[PDB]
Amino acid sequence: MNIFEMLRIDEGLRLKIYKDTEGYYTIGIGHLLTKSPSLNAAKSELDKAIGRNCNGVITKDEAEKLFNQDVDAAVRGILRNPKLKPVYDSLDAVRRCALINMVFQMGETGVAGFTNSLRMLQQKRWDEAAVNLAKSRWYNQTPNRAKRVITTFRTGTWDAYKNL
Repeated sequence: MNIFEMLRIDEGLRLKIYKDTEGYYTIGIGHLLTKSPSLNAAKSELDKAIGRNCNGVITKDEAEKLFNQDVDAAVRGILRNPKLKPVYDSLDAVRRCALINMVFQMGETGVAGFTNSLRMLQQKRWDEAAVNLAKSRWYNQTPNRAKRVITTFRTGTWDAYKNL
């Protein structure tokens, strides 16, 4: 299993504009288009992103290209972030995937706000960090996905996804 397969399980694939769990306009593999309420603002961002008139719809290929960009940007974002980089560098390969997943869902800024949990991961206190991570709006709002990520940090294995 790898970061791409992981995220593909968590976000799904939709070729028509849709609303995400938070009500925002998204497309493809969890690609946020805008937090704006206008479907029109969404269709415009979409065409801007693809470089064609899409009329709210995209192909598989297009969805996958956006996905490649997004994963790349998530990684680069962690690497440039002074709060995130040290954590990432201290992690093994599987747990690295768990941090990337959080950044992709919630943005650099959002994850960087998990100060205490970040500290526990850095210290390799797996059980403690898992319990701390769960005390968040993130966990309460998307519990099944949060649990999968949390178990990934807890165990350092892909068990939570070997099901799926």
